Amino acid sequence: NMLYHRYLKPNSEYYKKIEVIYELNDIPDTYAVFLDNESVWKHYHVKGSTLPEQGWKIHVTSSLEDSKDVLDKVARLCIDKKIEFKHLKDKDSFMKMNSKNANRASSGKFITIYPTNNEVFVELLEMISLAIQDFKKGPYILNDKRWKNSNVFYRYGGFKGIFNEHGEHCIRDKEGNLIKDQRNPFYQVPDFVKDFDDYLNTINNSRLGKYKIETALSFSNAGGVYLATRKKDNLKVIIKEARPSAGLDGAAQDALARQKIEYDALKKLKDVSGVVNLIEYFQEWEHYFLVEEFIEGRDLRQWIAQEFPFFEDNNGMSNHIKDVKMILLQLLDLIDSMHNQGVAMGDLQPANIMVTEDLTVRIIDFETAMPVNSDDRPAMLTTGFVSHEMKVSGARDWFGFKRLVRYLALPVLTSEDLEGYLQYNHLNWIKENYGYEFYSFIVDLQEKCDKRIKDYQTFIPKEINLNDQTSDFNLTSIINKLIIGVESSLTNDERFINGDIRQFEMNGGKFNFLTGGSGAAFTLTKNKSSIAEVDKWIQSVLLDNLPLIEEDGLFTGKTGILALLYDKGYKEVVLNELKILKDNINQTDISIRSGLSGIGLFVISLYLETENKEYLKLAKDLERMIKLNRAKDKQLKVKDWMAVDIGVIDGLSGVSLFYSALYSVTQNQKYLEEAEVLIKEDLESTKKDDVTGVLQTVDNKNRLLPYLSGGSIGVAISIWFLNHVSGQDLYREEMNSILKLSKTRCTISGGLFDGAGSFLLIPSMVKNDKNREVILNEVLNLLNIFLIEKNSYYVYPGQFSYRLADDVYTGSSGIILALMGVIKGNPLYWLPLVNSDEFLARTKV
Amino acid sequence: AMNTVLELQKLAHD
Repeated sequence: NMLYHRYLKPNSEYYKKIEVIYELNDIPDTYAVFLDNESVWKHYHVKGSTLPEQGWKIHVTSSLEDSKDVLDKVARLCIDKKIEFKHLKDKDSFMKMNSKNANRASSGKFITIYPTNNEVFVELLEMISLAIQDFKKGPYILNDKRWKNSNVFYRYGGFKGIFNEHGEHCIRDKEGNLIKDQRNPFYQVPDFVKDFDDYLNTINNSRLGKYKIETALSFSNAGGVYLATRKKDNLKVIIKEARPSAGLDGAAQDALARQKIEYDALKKLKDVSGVVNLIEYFQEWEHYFLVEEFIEGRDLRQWIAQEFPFFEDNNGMSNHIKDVKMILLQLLDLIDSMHNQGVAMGDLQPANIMVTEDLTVRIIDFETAMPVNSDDRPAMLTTGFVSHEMKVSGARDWFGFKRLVRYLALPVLTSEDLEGYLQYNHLNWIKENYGYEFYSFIVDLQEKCDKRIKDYQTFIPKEINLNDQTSDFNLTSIINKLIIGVESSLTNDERFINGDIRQFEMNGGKFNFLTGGSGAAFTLTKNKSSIAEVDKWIQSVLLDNLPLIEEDGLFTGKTGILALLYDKGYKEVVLNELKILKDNINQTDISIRSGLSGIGLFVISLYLETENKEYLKLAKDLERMIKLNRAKDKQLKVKDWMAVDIGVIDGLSGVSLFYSALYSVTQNQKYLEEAEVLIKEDLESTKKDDVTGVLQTVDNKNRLLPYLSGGSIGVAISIWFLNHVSGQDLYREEMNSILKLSKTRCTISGGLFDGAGSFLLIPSMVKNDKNREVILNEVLNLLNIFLIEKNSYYVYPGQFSYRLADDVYTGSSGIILALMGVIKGNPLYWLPLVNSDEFLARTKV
Repeated sequence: AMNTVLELQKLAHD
């Protein structure tokens, strides 16, 4: 999710890879020097010799500057000893592996060393500590054991590739001959080489009982944060660990700086009782613990989540108005207070501000604190509350408040790339739902900040004119203008369109229906638009790439694409591809998104189109695989960080779609009961709200979810479809409680799967025409928060509205499909099925 | 000493 930062190429309206060397030569022979597919590592390879099926490996840790020497020093005591090693290929690589938000299990590992075996191991330990004795002690590797007092670390693990089906990394044991690889924040020795480990344990040569330490709040490569309780009191407090040379930021600052800068600037700000005050500070162990004054309550984000009203509750937004009044009024002086110390709050956003059960406001976390008037580029930028045209420290602090002013009124993230367009959208929304009163409060407070910025630097903003943006409630009007938008933003690269970051981050994401070109290609074909562009792209990109997409997934892989190809007349190609699917794999993934259910759904839809019984036989075989997989365990493993194991996309609700569909074509009642059951098991994990009348799902992580991906809207689609195939009206009461989500006021994001776009599906399920209109009209209000007028047409913001996207997952294609569903009264139209314009009629009872 | 400081990294969550 933090990956979005990586895709903010400046001066683009789309998510695009931010482009950015550890040199060295005097390279001997059969020293083959290569990179990878596109990894961090640079392999220095010798000769040709089986390096063990696993073994004892050495990691050298280094710090950023030394690094250049640390490589030259170790590389020679490796080149001259003709040893095999890899190092992080460049500065960007070092940053990412050591940054504040790198994985703990992998950080610090700068150079990896592979000794032939245990003697040269227990001897490179020696000959390497020595060459790097005069070098600043770098980040500690938490997965490894430290050797003596050095930057040299060791662990037992794999030297190349060892995977257990889908089960992470491994190392071939003996009887089991697999043993998965424990990459963890501690040192987790195997067992079959326990012998050699203890050997090394004897050749390797009350200040925190002060407090009890129960829970951990958060971790992070910089350190941790704990739920403490100092006896001599019972004063619950918050302790901030700081591992030196660890969690690097973008300024070359380590997790030491941001504790003695959350010191130099926590000091000056001791004289303000909004701000946080410290307990002590000390160099306990090699680390550091700056104990913090504990503050009960919730962060603003958590308050918004639980207290901001989402249900259209007819009178009572004023409740929230006074609250935004209580809070923001203070904060406005609390920032005034701070500024007479000469010190900038650095990173102002709803995470770093707290709120009790009586609306008391305090600013925590001071890793970013700077000198007002100074323009050193800030440490961590929080996109959505900053802009890269503020030059001076102080200005930036106030701009954070500015953006945050509106945020509390309408909590919808935006970035300084899209805020130009969406300011119009949100202000008009606020005016419409709060009154001119609250609108005015906002405008001024935001002109106030404009003052306190003009104090610091040249900053003439552009002015109002809300009338320049108006809502569109005509479905056909929206479709057409979103289409033109897509037609107006064809890349002419392999992707066909700009989509989510999963385009670059995930297997097949440039091509597949979910974020790839197939999804826009498909949608353009539905509106009979851009035919030659679609053909060009199919002809010169897609076909060539098809045989190379590894996944069979409906959204993630080949099957979605095959739907497009078949509907475009490429029967032969689908035909050949199906010949290969029948065997391809019967995986353990049953999801609609990427598993056997989504594949089986496609297969059924192809059977309907072709009337060829081979495909029915294939659908039945897939069922048998799903059934068994369902038996393997009542759990779902996950891949995509936004996935959850409930609902129509990644949950059992989606598995039910397959069963319904298979029902429609077999007439076998057994499948119908499996469908009902799979729904049922999902309904069990819903939470009906007593206050407001709405059913949402409930995830493991104790989120309440409305959306198509993970939430109740999806569940409803599965019910609607069961009913459609069987002729029943099951779960009518839970169905009604889900459609009540129509009254939702806002969502953080806009998209089909994870945002406002989900709600569009609600109307396609309502059987009444008469309540369809009220409902349609409500969800269009939601959508108009996100619709962007641009030239003559519309474009659509991707996730978190930081950048535009045209894809199915987040972008305009997802929305176009949803709006066409409404028209057609088809809540399944976002599915990439063969001739999906006949599908409903062909599956109807 | 470092049996605690490192054992902390091991501690509770949700």
